[PDB]
Amino acid sequence: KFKIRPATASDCSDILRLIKELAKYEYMEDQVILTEKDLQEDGFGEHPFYHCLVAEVPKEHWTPEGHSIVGFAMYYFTYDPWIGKLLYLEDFFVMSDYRGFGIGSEILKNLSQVAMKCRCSSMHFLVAEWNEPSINFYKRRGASDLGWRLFKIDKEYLLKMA
Amino acid sequence: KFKIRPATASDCSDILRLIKELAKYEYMEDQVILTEKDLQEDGFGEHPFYHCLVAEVPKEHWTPEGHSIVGFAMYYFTYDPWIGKLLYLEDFFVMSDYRGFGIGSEILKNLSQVAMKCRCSSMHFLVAEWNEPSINFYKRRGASDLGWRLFKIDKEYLLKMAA
Ligand SMILES: CC(C)(COP(=O)(O)OP(=O)(O)OC[C@H]1O[C@@H](n2cnc3c(N)ncnc32)[C@H](O)[C@@H]1OP(=O)(O)O)[C@@H](O)C(=O)NCCC(=O)NCCS
Ligand SMILES: CC(C)(COP(=O)(O)OP(=O)(O)OC[C@H]1O[C@@H](n2cnc3c(N)ncnc32)[C@H](O)[C@@H]1OP(=O)(O)O)[C@@H](O)C(=O)NCCC(=O)NCCS
Repeated sequence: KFKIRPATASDCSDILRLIKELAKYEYMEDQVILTEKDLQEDGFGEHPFYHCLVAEVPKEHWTPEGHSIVGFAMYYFTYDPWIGKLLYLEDFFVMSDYRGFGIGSEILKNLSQVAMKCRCSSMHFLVAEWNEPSINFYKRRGASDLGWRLFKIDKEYLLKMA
Repeated sequence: KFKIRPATASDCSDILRLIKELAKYEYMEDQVILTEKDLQEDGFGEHPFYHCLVAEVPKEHWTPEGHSIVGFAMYYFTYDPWIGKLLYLEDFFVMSDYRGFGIGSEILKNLSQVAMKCRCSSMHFLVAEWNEPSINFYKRRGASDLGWRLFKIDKEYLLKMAA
């Protein structure tokens, strides 16, 4: 019905499409500046900066536009000074017409295996307070709630400090 | 006076000490379940899960207990699906007796050099919202302030799903 597997270079175009689809639930699609080239260069070179799992369905189940990828998860490893290695889930999305069949659960299942393989102590991720569905989805699977502010110094200034 | 250089498996004992001295300010130096072994394996094994810059002072300026490492920065690369790779500064600390001389600024110049090398579009990090001097310390360096809820799925549960 569907296969959850590691992403490949040729999946990048599908990954970009879903990232954007995910940005429509935030009403900021125009905010995505990454291209298929950036994704290939950043995820499939010598040193990947991210890792991806995708959901591929059979031909008689592709989208009308002809896409074979209907879901994905983007993640990377982070480190915590107190407990160590963590698996950080950055994005997680399943297209509308492909929800309810267990794709999301299968993806989380593969993410858990990647985590145990990493010897990671936990998997962390963000969830919008207003997206109850995703909340109840994660809660039923062991997730639990976990005063600082995120600052940013752009290249502009970084280059100056250098 | 001082020198900032990348860490080595040898400095892990000192990195741990600084991690704990920082946690002390919150009386939570017992929350640190990490040991020198972990930092060495996680940091200098086949795959580095973090990177550290240490501040080293000459024997003339060692500490009462005789340590040459008076500060560090722990970082790793992250990714944002909208803009790309970022350099994420996880921890940044300098022993109290040693701040004010320019060690932190030196560490930031190096992190900046790493960010330019990675060709990272930005460096993210957490700042205590209530901390005014800190905020401005960063705002003076080009820093600018940026309803989500942080969740975690611990090991027990990950093991359930993975089997
Ligand atoms: C949360 C999300 C990422 C998980 O992906 P998914 O592929 O659908 O995942 P799964 O197929 O394994 O099932 C997830 C859930 O949908 C719920 N579900 C399945 N069929 C459903 C239906 N017909 N009506 C309402 N909920 C339903 C399930 O109860 C299940 O959560 P639970 O096992 O913790 O009770 C995705 O469902 C989503 O973006 N949801 C937003 C809200 C929405 O589309 N509603 C869910 C209807 S299926
Ligand atoms: C934040 C921190 C890392 C900065 O490092 P540091 O060693 O103090 O770094 P610096 O000495 O370069 O601090 C810069 C300041 O010291 C003084 N300073 C630095 N070099 C100087 C020089 N050559 N001449 C005169 N003053 C100087 C200045 O007032 C200067 O502030 P400015 O650069 O905005 O004008 C350090 O204060 C610390 O570890 N924080 C406190 C511990 C804590 O609770 N925080 C950790 C959470 S991140």
